[PDB]
Order: sequence, then C-alpha cells, then structure tokens
Amino acid sequence: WGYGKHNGPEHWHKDFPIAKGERQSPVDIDTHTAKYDPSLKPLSVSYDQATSLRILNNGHAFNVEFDDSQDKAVLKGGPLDGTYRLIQFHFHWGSLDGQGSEHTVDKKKYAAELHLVHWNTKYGDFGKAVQQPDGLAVLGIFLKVGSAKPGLQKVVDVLDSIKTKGKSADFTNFDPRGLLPESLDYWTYPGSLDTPPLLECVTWIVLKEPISVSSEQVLKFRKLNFNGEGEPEELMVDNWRPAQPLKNRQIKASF
Ligand SMILES: [Zn+2]
Repeated sequence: WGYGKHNGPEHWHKDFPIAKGERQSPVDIDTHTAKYDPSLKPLSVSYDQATSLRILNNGHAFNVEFDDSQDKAVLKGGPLDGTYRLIQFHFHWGSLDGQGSEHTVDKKKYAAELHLVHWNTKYGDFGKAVQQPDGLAVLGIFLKVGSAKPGLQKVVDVLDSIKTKGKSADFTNFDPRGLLPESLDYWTYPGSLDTPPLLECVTWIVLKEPISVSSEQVLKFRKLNFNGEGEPEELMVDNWRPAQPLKNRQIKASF
C-alpha cells in the first residue's frame, strides 16, 4: 500500500476491506449542512508538559513521537469523554498548493493537513485503544500558504536528516502549542484512521481556522522520499486520501 497508481487509495480495499465501511475518513465538510450543536463543550488542550522524543520517515509520512506513559500532553472536553493522550503528530501534503489536505471544506482543498493523534487512557495503551469505537481522537488542522510559521521551523530544519524511509532522529523539547491556530472552533464527526488498517475508532475534530505556512516551509516537505536509501527516488508528495462517503453520519459544529 502506498499513494501510487498501482498501490494507491483506490486499491486499499483488497487488503483492508474496511476501506468501504460505514465510518471512513476523511470527508468533505458541507458547512451549510453541518449542525450547530449547543451542547458541545469547548476543547481542552493541555500540552504545556509535552515531551517529544523523535521524528521518523515511515515511508508514507513523517511522525513526531511523544512520550505517552503519563498524562503530559492531553486533549479533553469538546465531544470527548475522558482523557486522550498525545502519542504522535504527522502531516499530509500535495505536489502543489492546490491540494494536500484530506478533509475538505465545501469542497475546498488546502495545501496540507496536520493530524495530532491521541488515545483514550481508559484503554491503557494505543494498541487496545484502536479496538474501540471511542478509542482515538484526532485533532486536524489545515495549512494554507502565506506567512511563515515560526513554530514549524524546528520541524522543517530536521527533514534533511530523515529524507528516506526508515530514518529517524532524536527530537526533544518540541512544543506543539506552536502549531495551534488562534481559535479552537471545530467540526466533529465519527470516523477512521486515514491509513490502513483504517480502523473505525476515531472521533475527528477539525479546526475551522487554518494556520499559515510559507511556501519555502511547505517546499521542504516536498523533498522527502517514499523510498528507502539506495532505491530509485520517489518524492513524498500527495500522501493524502480522497474524501469518502458520509453515509448517514452527521457533522456537528461548535459554532
Ligand atoms: Zn493523517
């Protein structure tokens, strides 16, 4: 599985049949259809005590891993029940500024999409969490091209070091609060993982407000490689999945 013509998202159903299930992600957010739910509590992002460990190139994206052995970086409130611990964050981008986000807003596509993954502490670990309908909570943030993102430069500067698949690099003292938009207004719906095994155990929380990144910021993302070191070079671009059928599900808004 990958994002090429032969192993791309239209092919995943053969090894991962849930690809055509009832609560697949991402989806298109119809803002005129989304229902304003007054019983939605504000989001609670506690990341002041976050501890990053490393960054790695897994062949489909790069991940910034966090120590989730304690309630250091948590998400609670909103539509969630209980505490969700930050395990890792990764992005999805395109070959051009015209595409890259997974979620779409009235069919509008952004340059990239940031996903913060959290698991419900009730289930003890991530592996058990992914077996429950309320197991994960993903915080999604849209990226648009404009001004540089002061807070994103640290990540940007380390990509040279993890250019190929399998590579990883120590990555401590990274503060995720630097990637957050000003407003925490959101849309939420029940969905799945965006990559196989595409388990249908996520509570998506898509922030209304995008963060802006500079052209040169995004450009460094485009220099990554899908391939392992010593194999033909295949640039890591368009590592995003096409929007899926809502199928009855309803999208709620906190505004
Ligand atoms: Zn993702």
